[PDB]
Amino acid sequence: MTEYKLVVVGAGGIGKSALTIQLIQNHFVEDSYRKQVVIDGETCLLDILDTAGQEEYSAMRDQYMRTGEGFLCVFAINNTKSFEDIHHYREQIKRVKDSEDVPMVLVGNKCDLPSRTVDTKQAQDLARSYGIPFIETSAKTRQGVDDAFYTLVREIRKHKE
Ligand SMILES: Nc1nc2c(ncn2[C@@H]2O[C@H](COP(=O)(O)OP(=O)(O)O)[C@@H](O)[C@H]2O)c(=O)[nH]1
Repeated sequence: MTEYKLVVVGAGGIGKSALTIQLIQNHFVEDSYRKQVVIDGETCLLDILDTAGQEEYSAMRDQYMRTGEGFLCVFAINNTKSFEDIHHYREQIKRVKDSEDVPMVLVGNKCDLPSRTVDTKQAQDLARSYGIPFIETSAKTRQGVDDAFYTLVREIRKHKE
């Protein structure tokens, strides 16, 4: 069965770990988290890299990102800076994968909160500009979490063929 190495990138404190845990362990409270799932009727293995890789010095951080086959570009809907930083994380991913068409999904996390400084339309527009999907998620309530990772797998599959 096919394995998909997935990388979750974005500003600190936005729920990248919480999203991964919600997907793997189904609750909200070393190198990788692995989980077998059925996507589009096909059994596959998700290999989600631990985000501690984002703490590495630059050369080793590039190596960690070069390893991913698809990327969740995550921001939090109550964190303007994290949304601004999407641009900078997408440019880093393109540089390290040496490609302008990397499988990616834009994820707006913490949609359970009332404090929303980044509007849905802002994010939808950005994802349209990039030509990638946009998913709203809450790692707390689990809204959209499966949808986010499954959509990324579907994007990888289309990229292959
Ligand atoms: N309300 C809410 N809090 C969240 C959500 N996801 C993460 N958090 C909280 O945001 C903080 C940062 O989460 P964390 O997973 O460490 O972020 P990371 O630094 O991007 O890995 C923690 O206090 C989480 O409980 C979410 O969807 N909703």
